[PDB]
Amino acid sequence: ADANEAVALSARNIPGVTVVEANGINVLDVVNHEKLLITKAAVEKVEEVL
Amino acid sequence: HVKKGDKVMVISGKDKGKQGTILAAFPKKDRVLVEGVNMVKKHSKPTQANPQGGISNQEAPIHVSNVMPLDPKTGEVTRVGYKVEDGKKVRVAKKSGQVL
Amino acid sequence: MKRTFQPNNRKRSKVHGFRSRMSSKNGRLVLARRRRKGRKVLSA
RNA sequence: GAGCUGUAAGCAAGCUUUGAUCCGGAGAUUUCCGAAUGGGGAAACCCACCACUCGUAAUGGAGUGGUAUCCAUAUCUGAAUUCAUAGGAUAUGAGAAGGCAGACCCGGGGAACUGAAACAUCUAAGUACCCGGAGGAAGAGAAAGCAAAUGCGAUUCCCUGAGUAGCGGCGAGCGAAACGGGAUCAGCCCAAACCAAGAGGCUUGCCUCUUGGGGUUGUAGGACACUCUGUACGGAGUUACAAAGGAACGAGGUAGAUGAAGAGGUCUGGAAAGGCCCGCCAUAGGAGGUAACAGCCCUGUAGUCAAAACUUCGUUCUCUCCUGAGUGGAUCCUGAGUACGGCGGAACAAUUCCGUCGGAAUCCGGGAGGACCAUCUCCCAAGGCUAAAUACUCCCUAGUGACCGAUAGUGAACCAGUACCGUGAGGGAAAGGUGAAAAGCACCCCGGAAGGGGAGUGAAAGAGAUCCUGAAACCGUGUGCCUACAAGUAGUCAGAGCCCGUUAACGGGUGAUGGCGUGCCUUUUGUAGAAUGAACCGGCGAGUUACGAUCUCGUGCAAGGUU
RNA sequence: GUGGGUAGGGGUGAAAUGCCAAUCGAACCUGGAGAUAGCUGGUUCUCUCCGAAAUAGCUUUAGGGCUAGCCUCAAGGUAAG
RNA sequence: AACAGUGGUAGGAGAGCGUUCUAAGGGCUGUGAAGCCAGACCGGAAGGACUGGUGGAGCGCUUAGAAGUGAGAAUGCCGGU
RNA sequence: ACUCGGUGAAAUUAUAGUACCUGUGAAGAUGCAGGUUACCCGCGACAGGACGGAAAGA
Repeated sequence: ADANEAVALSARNIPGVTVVEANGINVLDVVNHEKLLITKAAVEKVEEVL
Repeated sequence: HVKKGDKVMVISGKDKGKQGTILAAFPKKDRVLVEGVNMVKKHSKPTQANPQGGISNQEAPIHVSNVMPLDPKTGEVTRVGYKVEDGKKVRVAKKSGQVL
Repeated sequence: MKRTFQPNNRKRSKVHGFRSRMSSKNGRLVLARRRRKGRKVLSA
C-alpha cells in the first residue's frame, strides 16, 4: 500500500523478486514478472486511482 | 589472512589436500611459498654460486586464496576473524573461537 | 642532458630566442601557445 | 601490524614487533632560470656596490642579508618663485607588476567569402578575430513602470504568446513585447531641508568648515509645532538591512575498523568456480581476482562504527547594536548648465548617439498614456547598495551507457605533442597479447658464431622472446593427368583415354579432338577501340540527425482531441 | 670573411625581375572553413510486377531551373475508351 | 481448377537474405566455443547446414527493438607483396 | 657493352597460351570475318610496329 520497510528490506536480495508500492506499478514490471502478489489495501488504492 | 610461519592447507591445485608451513609471503602479489608444495625443476647454468650447476628442485609461490589456515582444536580449515584481546588485535578462528 | 642546435649562431638566438620572444606581446602569445600544446622545447 | 630498501632487473650491503616499508593531517629544507626585480644577457649564465662574519702580516678569496620600476602615505628640504611647487632625498607599505580554464560575462574595436541564381540595399554578422576588466559567477535590480482593469505592482530565468505583430530590392530572410502558467523569493541607506557643539571670515548677528542627532518619501512625505510612546529585558545582525569577536554541541571531507554462510561428495580434467547428487547465509546474489563460469576461497559488499590535526557547514550561548505611533500643515526641502531647445555629423515630423552651442521649473510641482489641444489614468527623474532562482566547468570524488575495442576510440592504450619535417610561426606519426606459474631449455651433439637435432620443463615447444589465433596476395618441394605441326578475352557445350573413390550422387580429377564465343566499370545517339579507371591482395570508405511543411498507414478518443 | 639593416594592399628607395627560405601577377602559417562550384569522379545484398523520354512554352535563358507531354502506386466514376 | 501472362536502362511499387547491439524465452560449449582450412550436401536468389582438421574460451536459436547495415571501381586512404 | 664471382634498384603494369594479309568496324584491329603461314625454350643485335615517351604546330 504505502511502502512498509520490513518487506522492502527482505526480498531485496532474492534474485527474482521486486517490491513496489501502489503508485509505482507500471507496464514493464507487471509484464516481466510472472506472478503478482498484492495486498487488499493496494488493490483498493489501485482501483480508486484508476 | 595468513603470514609467514603458519600451518596451512592447500585447497585448490595439483597439490590440493596437502598441508605445510609458510616459508615466505609476497603481499605485493598475493602469493605465498608453502613447503613441499608446487615443486619445480629449474635448469640453472653454472655460475659463481653453485659452480657446477644442474637441475634444481625448489618450491614456487602459489596464490594466497588457494590456501587456508588450520583451526587449532579440530585441525580442519577455518575462516579468519579479528578480535582485540589486550589492547592488541588477534586473528581468531571462526570455526571455534581460539586465536591464530 | 639535452640536444643543442647551433650553440654558436648568435643571430639564431637573437631572432628566434627566448629573450626575443619575451620582448613583445606577440612573442609571449607564441610561448603561451607552445606551452598549451605541451611542447618539450620552447623557442630556440 | 610483518615484512622492507620504486619502475626493475640483477648484484652487494643493510633496516624491522624497543614496530619499519606504506596511508592521511600539520610543518622544515627547497640549487639555478623564469613577472625576475643590483647591472648586463644568446633563459638555465657573467660582472658588481653596502653592512656584518670567516681567513691573510696585507693584497687576493669565501659566507649571510640588502640594493629594479611605478603607486600610496608621510618627513624634510626644496628648480622654476621667497614660501609654496616640479623635483630630490629619506623612510613606511605580504601594494602591483605575471600566469591561466581553448569554458562562462562586462566594455571597446570589428571583417570577408556566401546568399539574394545576376546585382541596387540587405544577409552573412555585431559572427570570426583583436584589445581592456574581472567574479565564482557576472552587469540586471525595487517604477517621474506597465497599461485602460474588479487592475498588477523590483530584478533574473523557463513554458506560452509566435515564427505572430512588425521590418524587409517588403523578396530572400530578420524578428518583438504585454497578458497568462512556473522557479526563486527580503528590500534598504543617503543628500536635502532642521537641532547641538567647537572655528573662520564677518562687527554681535551673520555663515560655512567640520563633527554628532535628523530623515527617506507620491490616493505625497519630511522638516516644523504640539501629543502620547521609548531608550530595552524587547528586537536585529556581519549576506544588502550603519557597524562590529569568541565559546560550546551536531553532521560532513581529508587515512581507516568490523563484517554471515561448503575443503560437501562424486566425474572429466593440467587445474573445477563446470556436470550430477546434496547443504547453508542473506539489511550481504555490487564488483574484481583466484590454474575453467564462485553468494558460502581471497579482497570485498549490506549494516554498523572511527579522527590526534587541518578544514566545510549548521544550532545555541556569548557578543555588538537599536524607538515608534499620533494632531496638525503657519513657514522651508525633496537630487543644476539638469529636464528641454538649437548646431553638425553621427546616423538615417524623420530616428537616436555623441559631441557643438544654448538654456527652465521645482508641490498650487512635475512626468508620462505617438504626436499637438483639452479630459481622465498611472507615476515621482537628474544619489548609492543588495542574496536566490540563471551561465560554464581546466580540475577532485562516486558512478552510468541498445558508446569504441588497437586502420576503431583522444593526435597519443606502448617513456606522444615523443620520433621525424621546417629558419620560424607551425605540421605531426608508427608501435598492445609467452605461459596459471619462468617452471624461460641443466646436459650431449654439428657449427667461429647465428641456427639447429636430441635430452629436459610444461596441458601444449608446430606456446622458445614481434613468443594467442593465425586468412589473401607472393614464394617454394613432392606428386595423379595433359603437353614439343601448334594461332586462343582462355571459358562454355560435346567428347574418348588415363587416374581415383564421395555429404552414393544420372560420382571426383585431368583432359587429345569438334562447335560457339571481341574483359569489368563509367559515359554516350552509338564502344572491342587510338573514350576514362584499376599492378595484386587485405582493411577502412558515401542518402544521417534536429527543427518546420505535407501525404499514407496504425492506435486512442471523438465533436471534441490534447497538455 | 665576420657582424648587422629594409617585411607583404610592404620591401628590393622608379624603372626595375633580378627577387623576398624549391612558394611570388602578390610570401608563408593558423583561423573564418566541412567556404563556394550549375563543373568532375564515386554511391556496397537479392528476387518479383510495371515501365519512359530525348518533345512544345518561358527563364540575362547559358549543358541549370519552371509549366505541359510521356511512367508508376492508391482510392473513387464506373463501362464512359 | 480454367484461362491468360512472365526481355528490359532511368524510374515507381512489393517480398525477402545476411551483419553488430539490446530485451524476453530456450539453450550450447574444456567429452572442446568463436575464428581459420577442406569437402562430391540443402534452398528460386541473397544464403544455410553436416562431417574432418586446426584452434584453446566463449557462442548461438525464437520473437521484438535500434543501427557507424552488405564494397570491385572514387588518378580513394593505410599496410603487405 | 659481352662471359665468370659478389651485391643489387626504377619508371610501367585489367587478366593473357599476345603471327601476317585482305576486309569490317565511334576514332587507327592482337583479341571481329575469310584466308595464308608457323616444332618447344633461350642469348645477342635492329629500331619496323612502337595507340612508348619528346614534340608542335595549334
